Amino acid sequence: MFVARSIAADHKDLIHDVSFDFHGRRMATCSSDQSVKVWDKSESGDWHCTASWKTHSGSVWRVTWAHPEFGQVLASCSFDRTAAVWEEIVSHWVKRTTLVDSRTSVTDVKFAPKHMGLMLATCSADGIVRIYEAPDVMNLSQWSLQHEISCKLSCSCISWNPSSSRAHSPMIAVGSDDSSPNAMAKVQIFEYNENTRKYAKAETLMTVTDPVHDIAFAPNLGRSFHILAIATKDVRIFTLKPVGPTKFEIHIVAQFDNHNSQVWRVSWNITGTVLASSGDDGCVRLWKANYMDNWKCTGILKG
Amino acid sequence: KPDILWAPHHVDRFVVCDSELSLYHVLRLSEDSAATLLSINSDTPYMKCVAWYLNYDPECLLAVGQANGRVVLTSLGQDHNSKFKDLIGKEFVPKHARQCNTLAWNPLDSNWLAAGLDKHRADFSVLIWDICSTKPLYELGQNDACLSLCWLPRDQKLLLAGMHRNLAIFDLRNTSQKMFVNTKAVQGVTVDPYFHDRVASFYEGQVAIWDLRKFEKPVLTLTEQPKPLTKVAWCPTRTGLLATLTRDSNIIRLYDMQHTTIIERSVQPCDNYIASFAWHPTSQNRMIVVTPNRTMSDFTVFERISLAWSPITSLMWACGRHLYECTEEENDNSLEKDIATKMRLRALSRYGLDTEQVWRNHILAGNEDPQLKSLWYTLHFMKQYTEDMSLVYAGIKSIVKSSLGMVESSRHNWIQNLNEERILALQLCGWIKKGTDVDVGPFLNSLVQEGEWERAAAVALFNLDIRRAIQILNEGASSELNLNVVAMALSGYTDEKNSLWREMCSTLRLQLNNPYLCVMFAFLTSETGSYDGVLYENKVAVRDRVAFACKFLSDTQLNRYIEKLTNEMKEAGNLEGILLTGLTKDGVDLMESYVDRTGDVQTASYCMLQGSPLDVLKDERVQYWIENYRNLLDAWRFWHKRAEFDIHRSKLDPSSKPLAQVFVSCNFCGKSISYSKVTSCPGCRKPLPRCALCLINMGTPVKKLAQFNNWFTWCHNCRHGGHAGHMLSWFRDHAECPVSACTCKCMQLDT
Ligand SMILES: [Zn+2]
Ligand SMILES: [Zn+2]
Ligand SMILES: [Zn+2]
Ligand SMILES: [Zn+2]
Repeated sequence: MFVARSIAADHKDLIHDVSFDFHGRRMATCSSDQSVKVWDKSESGDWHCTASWKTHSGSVWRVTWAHPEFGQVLASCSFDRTAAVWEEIVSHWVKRTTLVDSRTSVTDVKFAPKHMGLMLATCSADGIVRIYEAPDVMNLSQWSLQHEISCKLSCSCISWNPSSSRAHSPMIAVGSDDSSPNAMAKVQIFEYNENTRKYAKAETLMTVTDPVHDIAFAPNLGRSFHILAIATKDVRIFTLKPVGPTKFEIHIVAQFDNHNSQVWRVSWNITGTVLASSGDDGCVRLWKANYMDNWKCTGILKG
Repeated sequence: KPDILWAPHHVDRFVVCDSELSLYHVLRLSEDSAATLLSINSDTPYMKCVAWYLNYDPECLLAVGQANGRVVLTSLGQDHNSKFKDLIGKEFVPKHARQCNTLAWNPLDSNWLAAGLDKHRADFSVLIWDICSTKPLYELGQNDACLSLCWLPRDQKLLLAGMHRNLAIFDLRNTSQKMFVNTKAVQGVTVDPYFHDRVASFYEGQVAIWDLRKFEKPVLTLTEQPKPLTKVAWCPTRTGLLATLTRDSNIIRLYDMQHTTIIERSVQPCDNYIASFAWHPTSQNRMIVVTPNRTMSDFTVFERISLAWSPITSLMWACGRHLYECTEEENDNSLEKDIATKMRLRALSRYGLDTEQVWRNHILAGNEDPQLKSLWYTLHFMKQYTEDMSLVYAGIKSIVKSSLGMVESSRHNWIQNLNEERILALQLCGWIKKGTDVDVGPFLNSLVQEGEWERAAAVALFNLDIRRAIQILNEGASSELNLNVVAMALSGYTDEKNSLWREMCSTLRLQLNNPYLCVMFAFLTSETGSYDGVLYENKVAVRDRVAFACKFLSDTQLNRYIEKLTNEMKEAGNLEGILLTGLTKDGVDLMESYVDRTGDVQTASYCMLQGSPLDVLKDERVQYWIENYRNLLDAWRFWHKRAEFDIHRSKLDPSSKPLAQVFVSCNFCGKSISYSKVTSCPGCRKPLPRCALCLINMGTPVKKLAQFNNWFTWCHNCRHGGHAGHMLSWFRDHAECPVSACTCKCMQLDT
């Protein structure tokens, strides 16, 4: 049902990460020479360039956007133990802050859902997950550190819980990529406690006992549960149902093997019904649900 | 160990060493790739180590060492114009009986290739022998066995060798001057073209990496593998890639040395074991491998892929240096589009915003979904009885719950005599027209004209009209067949005892395909009192079964059936149940199950707003759906549609308050000037602020009476105001605040 096309965009190096904005008119890409580019669309449909600048000391893994009610804000995380925040002044992006609390390489950075303010969580390779806030939305040079979480493993990916209902407390999930020859669980979920004002472990997926390269949540849209997606040697989909931290009834609904390799990335769409996956065979596959609530492949695209 | 060597100056011609020398030029390598052989030479017995000539001339010329020790440069191509055939087939006998281990032509010189023999006692191993166009020109390496040797890619006077248990480096100027550093790996010594000062070596299941500048200890140590390594090399096309292969393995091990953590990866070329592999000198990210079944496939080592979605439901991904997009893009006119596209198109068609005739939304929806016709027809029927006439939106199960008085009938003497509580039910079902009408004639006459006869047959029979249905099932039963034959049996009926007709009529029923005649036969083959066959059938619309129940069951039997059906409807999520649940608490569970099933918030938002009571609109689950729909409309940049929805939602539901914004306050009171000169403050009667262009006080009365050109307008950064028309005219040709000694570009702060 899907058809592929090439996009006219000149790059000189290899791309590490791609990201979009809320409306889908800008994008940011980071390359091998430590450069970030911001691409703008047009009425005709072509893409043009607007900025280009070298950022960090070491290699740059990630770049992410922010909600437009806060301005034009970008966040990047790199190998030299820092994460940075960029803002647009009109057009030359400037630096605002540099988070240096880490002692090893930062692997992932993510902005928080809107209704909690302007918040940002990073994660490192020593087993620490940290959370920052900005109490003034018109002063992005002043940030604060609020929580620390010790995971006793090597973090490799994080994801927030998009749900904004009044009955869901804030949630976060952390994966691990350690290859230690043992049988420890490699995905745990942390939940906020409104009474003690701390974060506490709530569940631990004990069936995932293999290396994990990516996790992702899916938008609520008013459902009764949560949908989670994992990226290990196979693609799996879990569900959590609500029933001291709350209790869940974790099920499983999907376990696919059609890559014969290690899948690297998983990403959902705005409604939360279609899934994308990228494996080490150079193909991108899309999955959907069916009438019988059974997940079946939809399309196969070769890069 | 058969290995593959790519031709020095051919991009499609590949050489794969086997029992007999073989060259192939581009064996279906891939779906659209084929390999063709050129020539085969078999003069070399017991080959151990091989090499190819560096110079383009001669072409397809390779130098190979046998097991007895013979090195006779051999050509394979169609050569009839040899520049010098003095070496054609010519050997060069070494002074000792042994087998050559490895030989490499020097990078700088075309005709120089040094080879290292086995572990001799007191006779050399690695010597420089000139190919010209009798004895070696330089031999060294006493008390050592040349497991491997290599040439310096940049230096014209340097080389390195692998002794039995140590690594040594040799130079052209001097022979005995060397730097010896012991190591556990002495096999697979090579130089990466990008990084000259890097070295590698392999030790059984372990692999080591070294740097030439500080070659004292390994820079990195890789994980030990189960099977022993077979060949180590470097990628020629992409920088910072090194690979290792094993024995009886189908997926290779690839590792990148671009860290300064070394990213590990594996590629599976096929489903069979690969004997060896090689990297084509010019082809980008291409590997040529062979299998012992005389079948070859050129694999590739892809780069990682990144992903990103957009609200328009288009997916964009990056592969290396390029960007690709994908979407449905009107691929076809088939069914099963994702719900996001459906809702966007429905939003462009003004779906659910028809108030005069409710049932048109199901043709505005798009394709034919049987649930969205039942729901909208039910909501259409629920409004006439309300306009013509609060108890209606509670549902069937509430109107029937108060039923009192009835009589179970056991005779069949072939509607106004029954309770009004079951008359409103039948009105909602749509069997009869609204009012005191006594005949189902209109419904039957409307069903027949639409082509559907059998359903009309069942309805006409259910209210005791066998002979008045005989026509309905055999008159319109010739054009477009069977039906006469199907209804021949019909005339055998009507309440006998155990007999030949009733005995088998209830047994062969399942042979007939269509449902409605199955239920129609189900009726008359049942013990008077029980109707399980007619009341539990999933291929008959809830409408007809509910009507049948409301016409035939008893007061204390109806209420259990309604409860069971409603529980099934709620747990299922079928939208046809609104006729039973109604717009009450239970309707919220039904809608919630529907949303969990399909994720459609548009129908929920436009349905729950249709005259629901103020108790259910306050449930904190409808508001979540409405807000999610509004946010979806915002994302697609559909801003006038959102305001249109907001107007129609504030008209109906008055619980929610509109947006909260700023207001203007008087300078002398502090109170608001919102809602007796029009110009003065309503509180203190003191002048309001004056316009910066016409210098006349602002104000508005509180044909048109307050037009747009006289509204307040102010910058939110410097707080200087004026009339709307005046400021609109000023900010066309200038860009600065009209007030003197100000600096704002009061219009550029947004655009
Ligand atoms: Zn006043
Ligand atoms: Zn201003
Ligand atoms: Zn001003
Ligand atoms: Zn004015």
